[PDB]
Amino acid sequence: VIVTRSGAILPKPVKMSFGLLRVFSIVIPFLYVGTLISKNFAALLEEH
Amino acid sequence: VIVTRSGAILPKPVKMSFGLLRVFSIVIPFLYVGTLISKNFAALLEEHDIF
Amino acid sequence: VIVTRSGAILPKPVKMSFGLLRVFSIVIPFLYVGTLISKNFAALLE
Amino acid sequence: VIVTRSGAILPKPVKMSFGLLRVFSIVIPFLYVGTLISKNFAALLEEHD
Amino acid sequence: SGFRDRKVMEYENRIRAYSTPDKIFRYFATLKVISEPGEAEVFMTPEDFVRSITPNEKQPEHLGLDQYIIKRKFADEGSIFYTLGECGLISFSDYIFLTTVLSTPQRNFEIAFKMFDLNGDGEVDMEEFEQVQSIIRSQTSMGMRHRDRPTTGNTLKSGLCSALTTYFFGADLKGKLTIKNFLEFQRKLQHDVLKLEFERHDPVDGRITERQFGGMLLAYSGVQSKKLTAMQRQLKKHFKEGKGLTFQEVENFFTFLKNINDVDTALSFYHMAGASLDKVTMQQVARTVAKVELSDHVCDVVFALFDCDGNGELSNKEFVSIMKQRLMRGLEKPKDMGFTRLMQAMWKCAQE
Amino acid sequence: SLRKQRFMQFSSLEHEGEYYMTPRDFLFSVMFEQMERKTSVKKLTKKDIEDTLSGIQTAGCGSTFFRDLGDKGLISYTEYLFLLTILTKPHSGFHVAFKMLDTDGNEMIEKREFFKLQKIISKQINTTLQMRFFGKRGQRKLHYKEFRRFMENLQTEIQEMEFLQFSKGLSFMRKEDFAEWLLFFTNTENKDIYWKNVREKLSAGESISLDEFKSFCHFTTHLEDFAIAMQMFSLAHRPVRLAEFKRAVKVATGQELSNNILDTVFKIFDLDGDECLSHEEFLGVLKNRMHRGLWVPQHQSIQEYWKCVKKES
Amino acid sequence: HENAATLNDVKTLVQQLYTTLCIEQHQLNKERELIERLEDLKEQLAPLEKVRIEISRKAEKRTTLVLWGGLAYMATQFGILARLTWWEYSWDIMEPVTYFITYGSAMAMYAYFVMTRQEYVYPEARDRQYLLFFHKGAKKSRFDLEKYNQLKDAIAQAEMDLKRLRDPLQVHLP
Amino acid sequence: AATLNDVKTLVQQLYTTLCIEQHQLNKERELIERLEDLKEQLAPLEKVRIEISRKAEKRTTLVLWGGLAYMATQFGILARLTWWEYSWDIMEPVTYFITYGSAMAMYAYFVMTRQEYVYPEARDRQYLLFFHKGAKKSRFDLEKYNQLKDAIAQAEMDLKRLRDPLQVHLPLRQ
Amino acid sequence: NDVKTLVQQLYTTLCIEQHQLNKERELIERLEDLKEQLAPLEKVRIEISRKAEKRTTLVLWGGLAYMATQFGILARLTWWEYSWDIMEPVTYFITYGSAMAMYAYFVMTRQEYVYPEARDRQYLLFFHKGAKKSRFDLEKYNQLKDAIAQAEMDLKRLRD
Amino acid sequence: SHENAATLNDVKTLVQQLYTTLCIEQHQLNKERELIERLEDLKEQLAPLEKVRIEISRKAEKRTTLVLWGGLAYMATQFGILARLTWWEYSWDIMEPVTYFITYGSAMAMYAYFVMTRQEYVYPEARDRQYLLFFHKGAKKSRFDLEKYNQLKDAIAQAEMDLKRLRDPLQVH
Repeated sequence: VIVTRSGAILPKPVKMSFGLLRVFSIVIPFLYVGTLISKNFAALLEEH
Repeated sequence: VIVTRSGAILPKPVKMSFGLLRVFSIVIPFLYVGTLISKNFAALLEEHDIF
Repeated sequence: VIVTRSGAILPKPVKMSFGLLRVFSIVIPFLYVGTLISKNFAALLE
Repeated sequence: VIVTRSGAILPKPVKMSFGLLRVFSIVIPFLYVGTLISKNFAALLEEHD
Repeated sequence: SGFRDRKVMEYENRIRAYSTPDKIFRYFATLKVISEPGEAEVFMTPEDFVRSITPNEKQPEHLGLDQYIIKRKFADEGSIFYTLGECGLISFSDYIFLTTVLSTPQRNFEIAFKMFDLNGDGEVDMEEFEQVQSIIRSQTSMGMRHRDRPTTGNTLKSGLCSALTTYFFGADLKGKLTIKNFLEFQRKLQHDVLKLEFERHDPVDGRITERQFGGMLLAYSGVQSKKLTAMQRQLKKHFKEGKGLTFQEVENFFTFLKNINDVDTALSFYHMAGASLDKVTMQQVARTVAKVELSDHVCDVVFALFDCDGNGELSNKEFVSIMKQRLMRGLEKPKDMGFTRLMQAMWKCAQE
Repeated sequence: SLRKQRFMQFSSLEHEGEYYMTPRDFLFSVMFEQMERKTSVKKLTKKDIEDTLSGIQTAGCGSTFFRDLGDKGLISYTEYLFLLTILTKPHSGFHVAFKMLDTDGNEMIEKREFFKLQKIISKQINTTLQMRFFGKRGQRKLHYKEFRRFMENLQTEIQEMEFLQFSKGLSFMRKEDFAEWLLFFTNTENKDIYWKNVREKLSAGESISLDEFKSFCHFTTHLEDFAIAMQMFSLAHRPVRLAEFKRAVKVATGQELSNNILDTVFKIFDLDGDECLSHEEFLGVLKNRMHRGLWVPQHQSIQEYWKCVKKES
Repeated sequence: HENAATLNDVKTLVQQLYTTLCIEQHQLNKERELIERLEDLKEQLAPLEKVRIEISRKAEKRTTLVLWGGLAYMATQFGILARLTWWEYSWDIMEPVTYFITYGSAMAMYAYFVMTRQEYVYPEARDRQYLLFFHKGAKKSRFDLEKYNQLKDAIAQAEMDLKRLRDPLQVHLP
Repeated sequence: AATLNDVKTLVQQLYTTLCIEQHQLNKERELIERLEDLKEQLAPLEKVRIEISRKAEKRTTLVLWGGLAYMATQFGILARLTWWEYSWDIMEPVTYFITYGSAMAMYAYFVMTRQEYVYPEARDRQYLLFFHKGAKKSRFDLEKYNQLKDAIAQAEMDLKRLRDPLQVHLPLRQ
Repeated sequence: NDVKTLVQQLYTTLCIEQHQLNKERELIERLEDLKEQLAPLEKVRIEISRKAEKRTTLVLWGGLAYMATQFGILARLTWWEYSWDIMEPVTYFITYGSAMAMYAYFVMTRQEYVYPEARDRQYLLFFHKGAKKSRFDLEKYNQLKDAIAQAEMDLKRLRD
Repeated sequence: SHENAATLNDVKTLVQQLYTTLCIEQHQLNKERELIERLEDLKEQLAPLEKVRIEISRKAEKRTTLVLWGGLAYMATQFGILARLTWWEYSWDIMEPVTYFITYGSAMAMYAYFVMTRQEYVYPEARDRQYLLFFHKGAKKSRFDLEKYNQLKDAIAQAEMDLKRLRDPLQVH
């Protein structure tokens, strides 16, 4: 809800400091590592 | 939800009389009619076909 | 819930005026534009 | 949430003891009797009919 | 016809041009022989093969993607497909090989053979004919779109089919295949496929009506009904609307067509040499560059759908562009996404 | 462009206003393509016509008859463009051109059809090559095999007359100036990197014969085929050492180059240890050797790279 | 001591007041009064609780109808996609059309959230739908819902007041 | 009269202020005892419920497992029938009409019993069904238990409400 | 001791009858000046709470148009240009790609992504970011709104 | 008196003596003073049991906001694996079953979570449970006697609810 019970306006929500930086810098270096872990897996799968 | 504020068991929740039959009388015939409507639509998309 | 604790039936819920047309006329002219952004994409990818 | 309205820490939640063993054991045979009933079924659909 | 006759044929094309060749094989394949102690392989009669190439051809109504005629003959003895399998039944490992040979320039085999060529030049034994076959396959469209799927059995870890390994390398599996008789084998194929595609028109007395030949010429394009109706007008103008064409008549035009990389030069010259293109022009050039004699009737129907709209002036840049894509059948396309071959292509030139 | 300009840069010999050409400065433009053009203006009248055409009726083999005719003969602006194709265009089109414009099955043309023939190959007043090909009044025709054998003569003349230019005026040239001739159209960045490895491991060995050098100039006529061979060696992962490189030039030419030249081209391009030639651009320096192009400027590259992907992909 | 002297004095004086002023009987009659204004009030809506109880079953007979007309429709779609698939157009021709009505729903369960600012979940979705079928009927019968909706607030407020006057812990009517 | 009705309330507010301070000690005399016979009366009645709520509680702990075994078997007959017997392109139809078969059962359950079918609430509902049926068979007198279980808390909420007026001397909060 | 307590209780009832009869006439004169310290301040908030509504009612619509173009981008690729076998693996890595945004949104704001909640929280972020630009004191405002609740919660607690 | 005239005017002034000759105004100002003293020392026993809890609720908070990320890395490395193994390492149809039996393999792992904790798996109320689990796992380690803290926190909450209630502007105290 927007307003509180009395009628006042709720406080500004706290956005995470440097949010998208933390997001796009833990999804990108773990999306690449998610690729490199697969390349050297299939290329190892055809051996055995 | 098992017991109320004061430890008294909640009343037995009311079921639907002929519950598992009211549903089959509305899911079975409309499951069939679900087929019959496509048949007589694709089939009647040939004789009266324009484009 | 239909009624409040006192038994008073809740007020009428408000509907958006022409609320069906105000969405069925924002998806149509934005579904077609969904093609041009793709029809000119493949014609660039060829 | 985490603290009651008074400000006290909520009591420790209770983890069903041996929760994972209780859970793997009910989903290994059930998954396994899953294949075993599909193997012995396709062999009955194509030959005996 | 708004039914599973057009909405399916237009699905056939989208499966003939973007789906993995494993799906293309087991869709068009109809026979599934199990004449074994319990094994099961899936073949395709030679007629299905040519259907697996030409667009706008509908699979029989019932034997679709996994409806097969289970067995427990097909191609003529002289037909090339008899050297395959048992009678004419193409296996999978052969169909994928049989389609690298159909759509590969003759130069590539001249080079592939003459580069591995263990001792000499032009001859290769079997184990050298697996690298060569695998290399040329690793460049064609159906070669980079084929990850082996053992789940459905359609794998390609088998050697050559071995009903033709002997046709190539003798019974002892020791003969060195010269490059000369191979490029003869390939021509024996492309002429055999062109026959099957021809018989798939119901030739009355070995004659194919003029309109059915036009459709046979433009089949590897989009929709061009307006063009076949254009020549439909000239059917009354030239009065040859009841003559038709024979198989030897059409075949010459496709032997002429194999030299399109030069007829493009010839026609462009005549265009800028101050000469108007007509029957007497192309009739002559077919004799001087391709050395093959074309009949007037073939040179009648070509201008009937390729001229400047009713004047016999063959529109070169329209003619060569279509014949370029019909000579090599519709299997030179990338048959895949255009992203990676563009993104990495953008990196290399945009950086400078 | 530059073809009209570059021809006018050297056009010292003008007659009746129209800029003409003698093989001397004509060769100067094509032999080394940098002569610091100082062509003055001189007008040669009909008196030069009689002397030059008489020069045609004296003597000359393919190698000499264009060379000795320096400051002599006659070449127009159009014939320069036609001759340009002899160096910057494959000899395949000339075949289909003759057997389509000849007298319908002779591969020979008279004086007339040649006038159109010049304009034809351009898109794709009696001059010397005219009387060289026909009679004094157009008595004989122009047989294709006689023109086919003719362009091969000029094809060898251009190489030899510039061979000695890089061969210190001697029939021989060490491997050093060969590299100078090899990468005479190189970049600035990678040039020294070659010269660096040229400096250290390339010993001052023997020279190369005149004929064998031209064999390499014959090898650079079918390099397109050679692009495939090395490309196919990339797929079947294998080095490009002499054993296979010899196999590569074997099919890329039909002939077989000698080992001496193959040793040099290795040592100039064995930037990895004589197993990994720079085949991705080793043929690049061969293909940009005589291309008459330039590098796209960066701000134009901001626009033309949109055309890069359209053809490069 | 001396405090209890005056303490017993104020005790015995007000005791007379509690007796000579009939306080024990005074507070009793006004409690009798509000327990009477709760009867003429409970009688006041009685002519409405016999009418609203008619609306709240008609508007309930229709809400339980649309509920079925949402399971029938959900079934008659399962009947199309299963007969247009196995003895019609092959399954692989429908898989691109059976996904554009799965993503077609997750776009019609959002256009409903914009059309009425509450996410689409079943329990409340019938409630909002019940109230609409109510007021539409409550508008045709023309009964003063405003009064009823306010009247039934006084009953629940007066009775809560009465049950506080008779608190067995804070005696007011001994 | 207006001059005397208020003072009648005033002296009423006075007499109670002279009486209630000990009237609590009169109340807590028995309210701590009425809360004590209910306990010794509940203990024999509640020893049954602590059993009924276990033989109808392990009956719903294995519906949780049985609900998971089915969810694993329906994953084991699809992992063999996809990589071993058939191919995925022929099993994709079935494993879509299952995904759509549930979305027509998670909705029937709504119209069958007016809930949402979230896990933590559908367990207790299927527990109460197990409980009352287990109370009816065992001749349990449920109406007496739960009615007795609130009066034993009504007294508890009355005692605590009476403590602070006697320990910290604050007015009754009602 | 204990006697001091009861006399305290019976003194209030002899004085509070004039206390409650006073606070009724005192709350009014104390509540009304707020209702005049509020109206000129309310007229600003009633406008920022509307120019921060339009900014969050075209994010609602805009969030639906994106669900329409992304439905027209794929209804054209799948059928006209490309096939379904080449367009399916990309219409899964977004049905799973978004299931990675609805979780990256949670960890970004500690609140699960639900349409009503994620609409209100967006509105609030537009209000304060908009209230900071018109520069009307939000601290005094909300402390004049709760102060009214005080002067109203008790005037209803004065039935007697 | 026969009315409010005298008898009430007696008792309303008779009470005045007890209010003044007993110094009852010091009783209120002290019965209210005792509470503040009773509340001040409470906020004094809590201060040592708060600087150590505020350490736990930060160690057990970082160790929770790390599992939150450690679930987003998974949902990324489980997206780089499939984006590679489906375009140019395998086909798409070799990787459709394997990518569906995890879409279904989760609707069995987020149900086995329900059975395992009697709770429902939604992000907001499944995070704190793991935060609330990391607290006591730290509390049992540092043995800061949560049993007193959580209880003593109720006293300060209760011994203040009446203080702010004793000063009610309506009643007199």
